[PDB]
Amino acid sequence: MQLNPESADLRALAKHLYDSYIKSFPLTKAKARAILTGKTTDKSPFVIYDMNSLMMGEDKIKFKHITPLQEQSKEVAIRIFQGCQFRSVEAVQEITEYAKSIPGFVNLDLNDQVTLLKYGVHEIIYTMLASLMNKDGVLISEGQGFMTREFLKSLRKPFGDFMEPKFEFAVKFNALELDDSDLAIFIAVIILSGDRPGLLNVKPIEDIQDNLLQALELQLKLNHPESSQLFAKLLQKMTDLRQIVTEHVQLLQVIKKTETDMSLHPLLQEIYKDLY
Amino acid sequence: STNMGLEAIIRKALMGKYDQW
Ligand SMILES: *c1ccc([N+](=O)[O-])cc1C(=O)Nc1ccc2oc(-c3ccc(CC)cc3)nc2c1
Ligand SMILES: [Ca+2]
Repeated sequence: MQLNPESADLRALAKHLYDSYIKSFPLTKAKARAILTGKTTDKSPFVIYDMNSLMMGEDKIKFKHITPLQEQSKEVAIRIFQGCQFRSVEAVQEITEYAKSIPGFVNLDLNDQVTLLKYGVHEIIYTMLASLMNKDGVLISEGQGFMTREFLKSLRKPFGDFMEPKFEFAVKFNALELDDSDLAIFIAVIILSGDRPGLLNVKPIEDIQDNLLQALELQLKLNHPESSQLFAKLLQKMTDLRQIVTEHVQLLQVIKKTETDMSLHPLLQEIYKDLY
Repeated sequence: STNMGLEAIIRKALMGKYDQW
């Protein structure tokens, strides 16, 4: 590895991506981890860890003696997915803003820009979701709440199975200790994916992605002396992010053919809307 | 379009002015 015009160009691109990442994403990983590790002394989320803590606060004591509504699994799942999609609007807008700062992206056919983002955002939302997760739980209600992993896992099927594979992913992804500067390039690589269905012009997307991959390679070597195959491990995380998205799409096919009746407390329905 | 909601948000953000796209 040498310091040469090619390396300096790849560093200039990493710095450009980091600067537009900071402008695009007000909730950075650093800010997420500071909330999860106590540091933000004025940002102290309430922990929801059981049915009692779910219904603490005057606001919520009134669902303690409400009588559980029977509904189809199907209808409860779809209402949750309608809500978390609606609540993703800021993330989608921020990712779109970020994509426009990737050199070459706004020169692509505008329909290809829409295709890259309408598939890419879901993998980047799960990347952001990892930032909100530790082994114990996940930040909810714009960082004011913390829903426990084991409480989510305890809920009746299929809901109790929705989040555990995202936790399994997050604790392993988070163990790589990427920072915001690593993530800026990671996310750019995901967005400039030449394999998205329905792309008109694949080659110019692959040309930008090849340059982003070289910038990621150099970034990880300079930023992570402790992990010599971090680049290969991150390329495998990109596969894992696609598999989680595919699992959502498949589960939705499966739930849509079920006619199971069940209840889910309205306050648990509300919390699932903050997830993905 | 089964994804017209998501596509619209992306399109408005790409084109610049929410109210015109
Ligand atoms: C929302 C809240 C909670 C949960 N949960 O699992 O607990 C899930 C959601 C949710 O709707 N998530 C989700 C995941 C992945 C998705 O991928 C899409 C999608 C992919 C591709 C296209 C074609 C352009 C459109 C949508 N939507 C997803 C929703
Ligand atoms: Ca209109």
